[PDB]
Amino acid sequence: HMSKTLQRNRKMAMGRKKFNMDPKKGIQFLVENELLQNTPEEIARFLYKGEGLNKTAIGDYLGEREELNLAVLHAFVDLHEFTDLNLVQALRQFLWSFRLPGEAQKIDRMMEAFAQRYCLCNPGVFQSTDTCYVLSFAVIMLNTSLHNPNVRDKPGLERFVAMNRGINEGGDLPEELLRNLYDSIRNEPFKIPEDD
Ligand SMILES: Cc1cc(O)cc(C)c1NS(=O)(=O)c1ccccc1
Repeated sequence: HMSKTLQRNRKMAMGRKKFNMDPKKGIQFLVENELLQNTPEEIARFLYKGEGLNKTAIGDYLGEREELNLAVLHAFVDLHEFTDLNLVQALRQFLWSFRLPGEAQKIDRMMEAFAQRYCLCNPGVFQSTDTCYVLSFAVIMLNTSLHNPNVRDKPGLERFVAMNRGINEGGDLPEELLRNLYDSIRNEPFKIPEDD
């Protein structure tokens, strides 16, 4: 009843603080105190809700190499609903849900999982998941090029189109697809979580 519930609520709050200090210790405390079930899906749902969790700490946890963390990463990406979204719309959602700069192997795992999910959700768009992966990074790079004033550039649509030749199973992506992505980034930069 009430005392048990009040204690649990505070211990949940403490668990979130512990998570932000060190994700593994945070999850351990929650699991050991029966505040979170120790399944990949339940941990993923906990991270997806992200209540009081630092997005850098979420990315940290999702980027760990061990089996359970890989499984949580898979389940976390599965919670994302990309059906009928274009690649940029999907990226906006995905990239807002966690942060993880300059960890190449970790980002590779995360973006491959994203690519697989996007293509599964939208089987008509990219016949090859490699196409999706490469184009995803092209969009991220385009965002930086167009909106970071440190970057000289401002590549035009025609350059963006040229940079992506031949990645559609040896063919090209429809120019209208590329234009739509380019224009979407041009008109609205990615909202990127700040360093928490
Ligand atoms: C998407 C992004 C773009 C940026 O310009 C900066 C940051 C920190 C992020 N987020 S990021 O975690 O560094 C990242 C995620 C996925 C792919 C590449 C990078």
